[PDB]
Amino acid sequence: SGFRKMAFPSGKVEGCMVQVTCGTTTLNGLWLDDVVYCPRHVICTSEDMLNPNYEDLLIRKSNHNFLVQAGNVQLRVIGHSMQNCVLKLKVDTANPKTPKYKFVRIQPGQTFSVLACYNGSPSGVYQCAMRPNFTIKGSFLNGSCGSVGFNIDYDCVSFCYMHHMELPTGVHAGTDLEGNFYGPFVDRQTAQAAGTDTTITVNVLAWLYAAVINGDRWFLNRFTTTLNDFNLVAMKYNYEPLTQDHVDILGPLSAQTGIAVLDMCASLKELLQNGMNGRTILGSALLEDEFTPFDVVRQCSGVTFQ
Amino acid sequence: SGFRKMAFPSGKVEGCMVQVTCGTTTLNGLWLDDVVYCPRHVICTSEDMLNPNYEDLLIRKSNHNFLVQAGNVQLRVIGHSMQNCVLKLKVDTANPKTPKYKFVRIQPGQTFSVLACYNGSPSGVYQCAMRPNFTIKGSFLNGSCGSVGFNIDYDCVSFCYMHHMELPTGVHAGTDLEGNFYGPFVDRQTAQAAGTDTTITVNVLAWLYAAVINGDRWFLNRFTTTLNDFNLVAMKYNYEPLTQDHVDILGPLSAQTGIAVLDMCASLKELLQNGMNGRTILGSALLEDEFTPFDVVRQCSGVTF
Ligand SMILES: CC(C)(C)c1ccc(N(C(=O)c2c[nH]cn2)[C@@H](C(=O)NC2CCCCC2)c2cccnc2)cc1
Ligand SMILES: CC(C)(C)c1ccc(N(C(=O)c2c[nH]cn2)[C@@H](C(=O)NC2CCCCC2)c2cccnc2)cc1
Ligand SMILES: [Cl-]
Ligand SMILES: [Cl-]
Ligand code: NA
Ligand code: NA
Repeated sequence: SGFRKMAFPSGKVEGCMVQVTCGTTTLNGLWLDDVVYCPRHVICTSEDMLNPNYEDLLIRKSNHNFLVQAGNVQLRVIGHSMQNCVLKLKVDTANPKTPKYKFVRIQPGQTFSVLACYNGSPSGVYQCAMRPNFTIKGSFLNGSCGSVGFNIDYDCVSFCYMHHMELPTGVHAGTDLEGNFYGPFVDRQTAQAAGTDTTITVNVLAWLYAAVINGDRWFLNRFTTTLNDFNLVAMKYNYEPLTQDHVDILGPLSAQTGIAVLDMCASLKELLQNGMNGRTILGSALLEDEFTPFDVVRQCSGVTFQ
Repeated sequence: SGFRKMAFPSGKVEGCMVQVTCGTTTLNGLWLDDVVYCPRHVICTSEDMLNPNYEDLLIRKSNHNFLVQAGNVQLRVIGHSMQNCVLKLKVDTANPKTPKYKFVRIQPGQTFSVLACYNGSPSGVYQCAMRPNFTIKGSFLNGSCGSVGFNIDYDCVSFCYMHHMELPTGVHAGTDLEGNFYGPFVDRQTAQAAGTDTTITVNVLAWLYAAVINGDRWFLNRFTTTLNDFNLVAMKYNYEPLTQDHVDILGPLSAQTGIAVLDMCASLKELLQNGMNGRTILGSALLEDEFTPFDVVRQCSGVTF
């Protein structure tokens, strides 16, 4: 029973966090095998954050201009290369704590755990979603760059996010571990801003299913809806379109609870129309959209509380 | 910037989780040096569950009745004893991953991180608070028993909770690591219920300070109050009393923001008496009470371990 924002256990990632210093700048790096991955903006100068040319900045660096510290041990940089917006520092020692891992680029709506770090040391762990506008609503202070996001389904760490910068509304932008930004953002000081965000409809539906699994049905109704009429209504509340792929993804939760996906859509339509009238759903007074269908099946019982 | 429900990094605790099996029952244990700690109810059968005599059940057990697994390695049990509601299994190997640690008993209102585990394998981490009614609003399925709650200070893990059981409303009851229950609960199948709960006032105030630090200010106002008048309001709305010690624990946030505690208390008084008027605070339509003042300072200052 119960339902929490639940992160993956962070130990496998903790053993990979290092500190990277270049000049007066320090941030975090990810040490896997004999490579340390970090944001290439570690080599941006303080005097020109507006139009750095990273090829020209990097060719001027020697290996010893990069200080990498793993706990109390200095790691010797023996080569470097840039891939998109990530710097890859080759070090002379492989991380003996490297977990089984892969790099994955995720789609908006997907969730992951974030291990927030400063100076190479972990501060805390929390759950995030890739928003439809390709930002994440993180909790990150100065020097958090190079903190990573990940999932650990079946003992393999899937790294999906590396933190690079903060945007003017206080949300966050970054890259996959190949250095390609999520969204249109760039790793320099610009006027760039997050676009209008929307609600991740398929996740709200997943969380309503979680509420039913955990024994709450008050928000259901006697109605159904077509998929197109649902999207016409939901989009008026700045909800993302629900696709047939999303409907398919919700199939297992629908089967477990006996509530057809389009009947749950009718419930959501009515909740958007009416509000909660002083009630809560899984402890919340708003509709939660940062649990995926996969997340709900991971956390909830396989037996509905009828 | 940003503000999230944040847990401590769990790696130091992951290295301590093992599986403990007694008869047909499996649950989790905590392996520190050469002792595994787990709920004593592991030795209960379903028949015993209604009226277990744990003294007699334990004497009937021997070391071989306990199967302890750390990953794939069996740990040989060489002794067994009970401390209150916790079973201690002496094993022949000291856990080489044992962190610096303490056993600490926490107070209602204090928060901690939970490493939820099944079959000795860590599954997830989340943050929660000890409620005033000594339950926790966890997320736990069958077999979660023996999962632990903790805080970290520098390099030292302070273990404060071991999970034992689920109450009928779906909240959770357990012990400190010396096996003393939090709250008026017993480890057997009987009529037991969570008492009426209250809201943790000092934590709501800490969260309002966090909101101000993060630029949410609409609820600030020109008024101040006294502790006595506010505590009459608190009682009316089923909030915990605010003590002078709470005001002193909040002192920093008051200075940093320019809102005296009793200034902020006037904000909270008006929110209780009038609601939010369709607005939110830090992305919530409810007043959040599971961040302590220390949680707010730590997250807004970036403390590491
Ligand atoms: C060089 C470049 C690309 C302009 C840059 C500069 C600073 C940082 N930020 C570092 O804190 C930081 C950088 N190096 C070590 N720390 C912070 C950041 O984004 N402020 C932005 C302020 C508006 C203009 C763009 C930069 C930061 C704060 C909180 C959370 N996340 C990051 C990130 C990128
Ligand atoms: C023996 C005793 C004390 C009565 C007991 C029995 C079962 C368990 N529960 C185990 O899942 C469990 C036990 N041993 C292995 N798993 C679960 C539990 O509390 N159901 C209670 C149902 C009402 C009567 C008391 C037990 C559980 C579920 C979800 C989260 N937390 C725990 C806990 C305690
Ligand atoms: Cl994805
Ligand atoms: Cl007894
Ligand atoms: Na010990
Ligand atoms: Na005021």
